[PDB]
Amino acid sequence: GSSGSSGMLITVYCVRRDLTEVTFSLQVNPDFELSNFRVLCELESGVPAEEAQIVYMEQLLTDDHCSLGSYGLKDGDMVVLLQKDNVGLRTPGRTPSGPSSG
Repeated sequence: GSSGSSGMLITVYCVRRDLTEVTFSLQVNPDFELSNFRVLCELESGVPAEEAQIVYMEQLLTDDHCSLGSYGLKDGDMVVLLQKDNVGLRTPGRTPSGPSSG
């Protein structure tokens, strides 16, 4: 089919992952939103973009709106993936309203 033309290698390094730690590479563009890079790492590693972190330059990237090229990502760069906890596994919380009548 087709491949593309321009792109940059982005190495990801998972840590926590609930005891797993995985290391894989990805091929994206410099004009690719961070969120996009997450969905990818979320497709490879599996970590949820929501609970998917991206560390670069020693500083944690806290912007999904920002892009890769913007931050300063080039072909042959490496990043660390940190998995958070937001599965909220504490009883099935879900109930409608109803003050009157009890």
